[PDB]
Amino acid sequence: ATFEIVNRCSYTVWAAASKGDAALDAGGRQLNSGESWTINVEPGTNGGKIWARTDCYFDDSGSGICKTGDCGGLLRCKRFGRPPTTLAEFSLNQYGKDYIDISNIKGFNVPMNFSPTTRGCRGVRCAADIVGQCPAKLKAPGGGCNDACTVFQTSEYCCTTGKCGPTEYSRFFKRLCPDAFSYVLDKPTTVTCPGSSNYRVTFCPTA
Repeated sequence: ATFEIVNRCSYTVWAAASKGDAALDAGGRQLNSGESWTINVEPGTNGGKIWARTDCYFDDSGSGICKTGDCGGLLRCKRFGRPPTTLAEFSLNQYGKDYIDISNIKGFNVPMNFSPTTRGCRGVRCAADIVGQCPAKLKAPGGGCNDACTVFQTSEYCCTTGKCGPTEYSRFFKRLCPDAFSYVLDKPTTVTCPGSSNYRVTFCPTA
């Protein structure tokens, strides 16, 4: 499947694409404001994620650091990034279907729209000003708004026992972005699409 990744933000982001144990396509690249980056993702890919990283510095060997979403210091991500990271999540060709969502379970850094460019399903969006509204205890100095699990490391916020409820903190993400996962056991906002659909991820889809 084909994903076009478009930076509509006024600032540069460093896109990243990974399935956790391996890069998807090149795994990462710089996107200046307006740039689009087309990647191919193998059919049957399970647990793929795309995210933006902000304020990165990389040397000529692709090694460095980002203030949000850093994946162990690499331009080309093999692993998932450090929170806070708004996440586009997908599992492809799973019994004839594609499954897509946006998640705030690992916090939020950049607003995002995740839409099919082919027929037969709707997209999802989390485009509210979560960083500006972020509760004081969840603010990340680097920028971004952390999830409560990352900050506090409790069983309730992390849903370690497989039973947990919504919290003051998850309700904040949910009030601003009803279409994104706000905690591990949130009512699913997954969208089912035809197997082998193609997609566009747009950073800062509004402004």
